[PDB]
Amino acid sequence: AKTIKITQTRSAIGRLPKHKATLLGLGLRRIGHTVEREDTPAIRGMINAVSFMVKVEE
Amino acid sequence: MFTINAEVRKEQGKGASRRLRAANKFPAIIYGGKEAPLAIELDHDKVMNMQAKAEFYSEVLTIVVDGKEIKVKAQDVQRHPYKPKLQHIDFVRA
Amino acid sequence: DKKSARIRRATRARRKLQELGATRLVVHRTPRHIYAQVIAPNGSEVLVAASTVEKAIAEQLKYTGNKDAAAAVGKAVAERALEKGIKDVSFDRSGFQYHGRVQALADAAREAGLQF
Amino acid sequence: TSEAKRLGVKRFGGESVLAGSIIVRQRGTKFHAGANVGCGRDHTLFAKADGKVKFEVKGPKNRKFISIEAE
RNA sequence: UGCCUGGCGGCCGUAGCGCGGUGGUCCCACCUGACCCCAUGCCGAACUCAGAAGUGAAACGCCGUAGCGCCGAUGGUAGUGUGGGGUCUCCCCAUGCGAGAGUAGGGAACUGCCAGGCA
RNA sequence: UCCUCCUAAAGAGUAACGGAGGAGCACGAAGGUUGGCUAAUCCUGGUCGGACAUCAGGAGGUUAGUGCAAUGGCAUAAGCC
RNA sequence: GGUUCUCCCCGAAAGCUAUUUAGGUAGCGCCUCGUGAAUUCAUCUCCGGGGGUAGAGCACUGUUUCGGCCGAUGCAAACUGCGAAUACCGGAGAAUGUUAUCACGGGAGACACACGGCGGGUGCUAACGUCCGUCGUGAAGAGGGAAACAACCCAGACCGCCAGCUAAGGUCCCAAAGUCAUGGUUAAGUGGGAAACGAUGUGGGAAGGCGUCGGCCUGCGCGGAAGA
Repeated sequence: AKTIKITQTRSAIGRLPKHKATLLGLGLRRIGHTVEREDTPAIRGMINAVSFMVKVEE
Repeated sequence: MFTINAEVRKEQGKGASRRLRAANKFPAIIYGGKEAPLAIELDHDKVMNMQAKAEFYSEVLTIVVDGKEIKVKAQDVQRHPYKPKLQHIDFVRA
Repeated sequence: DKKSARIRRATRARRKLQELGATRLVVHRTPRHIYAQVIAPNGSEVLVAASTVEKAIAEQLKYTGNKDAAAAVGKAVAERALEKGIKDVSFDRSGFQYHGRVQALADAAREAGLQF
Repeated sequence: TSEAKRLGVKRFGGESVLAGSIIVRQRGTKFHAGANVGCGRDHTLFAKADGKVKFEVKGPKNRKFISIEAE
């Protein structure tokens, strides 16, 4: 399906283990890092879970 | 008899409800019969003014949204525990 | 309260046989007629059923309900089971007492050569 | 004017519990054994054969039953 | 293949509670007596022996009564995970999940197999 | 030394001589199994009995009980001839 | 108390069960290296779960009150005819994660943690008092902001360049940036000290009164309001 760009905006220094695992799954390593991922329900769920620190090029 | 103006709902949820309350609007629901329920939005000031008359509980309400005539009756209303403001009303089509 | 008590008392064996999941032979007794049914473990199908009312076995019986009728029903059930291959079904008394017509029917069924 | 006992469900629905596994250890009888499930003296439910676990509601009283079905 | 009756399973208040009518064709029901197989913690109470000789009393199948009871929406309400803010004891903001009760609606259930009477 | 519900934020666990007592017994029958039975509670009738020393017609179906202080589930009673 | 040369990588805890024990003894929990093994494990989506916590209700166990224990209205830690979010177990699934998962062996290290956010107990529901379950920092994390300050906010420092951008915080100078605009509030330096009472101080808002006279709510100041 259509792919989207996901970019980190805020760090995960003080975030919960679940948030850290979500960031690791997204593959974002540093603030401002951008990755390309296919749009699927699981990706949408993860991005909604960590929406407070990730921007999406819808 | 009396003319009532409302807006068709587009967003559904507690977030939309809070948006309406902040913007001085409130949602309402009309049901009754095999037809599916309709959710509408109404201004708080107009409904507060209308509620003043004692004929509200005895008169059948007429709603005109997008040029459609809907006849309903006040099945139930929701009132805040201490704030004299209206937030939701359930109506049954007659 | 008679039929309810009978059903409740039969429910004991009814549930007990369920755990072992084996075909069951049940008997319904009435002065007018006697019925015998073979029920699979699932409990929704009957392998074979016989009734004293049917003329096929009531022709040689003076009355539908009696010891002779019970013996005839037992023999018919036994031979049908033998020709169908029931493989040694268990039996339930349906809350009755195993001293009269029930005992006669059981003895008649066992006479054919069953091992229940 | 002690040591707490370990209660609760150990294996839930969908677990491939094998023969001999205890499904739940409750004080009284919270659930009743159904098919291929045995009840101990101390009101403990255990499996009798390999299979998948399920919880069902049946009966006039609407009593909860624990059952095991072939996988 | 249609109506009625009995049994074997699922469903377990959309199957229940109260009221009126109908059911003896078949089936089911009251069992009279039992000194005989059987027995009463007294009682043939239940169970077992002979049916239409006596009837549908009570029980139970069906129709209506929506009176009581149940489920049941969309919607809203109370709450909460996550980040932030405030006057920080408590509340709000963007987003996700979403109470109970009640309203519209329903139903006097439905369904699979076997035996019998009327067609 | 050990149990009984909470605080203990709907898996388990999770505090301070925490809030609470009980057991350190008993039945060798109060154990096993077969048949049948299964209320409590209240109204109405009995010489007194009125509900309360016993019996039968009802309201109601697991509110009595299950050896124990307390606790959960229990009418398929896990009770009772 | 001391334990002396340098470099690279990895990288904890101050917790859980017993003690004629409370400073210790055993193991588990946490770390490192070597070998072996499954899409093993984490995240997110869907499916099957017991929930009995929040919310509600008095049908279940109790409680105050109403007409004279009967019926009802509200309430609950040893209350649920109902019932969340959230946590947890299993099955399937696109994708990422240097296998981050598990098994064995050697080596250890630690065994008075503090503070803060979230929901409570205790405490006089006075206390910057006390103990819990979870997350973050420090312990072992440099750097920027608030005056210094560790429990506050942003942000995990391989090295170097007289490069740009940005998070929190700011744009009158000290000290780098708006003496920028839009519609207002304040007359008191309130800002820059703090809650409970009252008020001919003021801007705004919904309703009164037979041209008329007054009531209610909201934002900012005042006497209580005092640190050597």
